[PDB]
Formats: sequence, structure tokens, C-alpha cells
Amino acid sequence: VLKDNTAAARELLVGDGKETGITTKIATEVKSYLADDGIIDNAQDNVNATLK
Amino acid sequence: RDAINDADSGIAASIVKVKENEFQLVLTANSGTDNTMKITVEGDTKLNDLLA
Repeated sequence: VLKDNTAAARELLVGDGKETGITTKIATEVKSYLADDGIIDNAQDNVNATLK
Repeated sequence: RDAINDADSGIAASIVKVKENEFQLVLTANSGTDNTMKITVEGDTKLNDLLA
């Protein structure tokens, strides 16, 4: 595929690289979980508060 | 050029900078007399009379 239809793979994986592309979507998706007061942040804060 | 190259079908387009303030489209297929091309346009006669 890389030898033959490279451009198609480029478009599918990253597209424009701003909102289209699987990796581009993953960027925002994972950043959502990693953001401050994210899901993990809330879980950790709740455990900390409970320990009090 | 982009809409040609994206297809990744074996025919590719490159833009050559003629002198200055001028450019020329350059198209090439893979080697072989069997790769000789016939080309035309649909919809736009202005462009067909230029590129056919």
C-alpha cells in the first residue's frame, strides 16, 4: 500500500491534520482525558479527598 | 496538481518554475510505451482546448 497508494493512506490517517484524520481525532480525544480537571484528574482528586 | 497526485495511480504532476513569474504543469506516467496516454476533458471546453 505504501508503495502504491500512499496519498490515500496519508489522507485517511491525518488528512489536513487539523480536524480530519484518525490521528488528528486521537489528538483531541486523548487530550480531553489528559486535560486538567479531566476524568483522571477528577478521579484522583476524589481519592485524595476521601482519604482525609 | 494535488487532485492528480492524490489518486496515486501512476500518473503524477509537478510544477516547473519557468524563468520567473511563470510556471508550467508537467505530467508524467511510468515508463513503457504501454503507458502512453490519451487525455481529454469533460464540461469545460476552454480547458479541453488547452490540455487535451
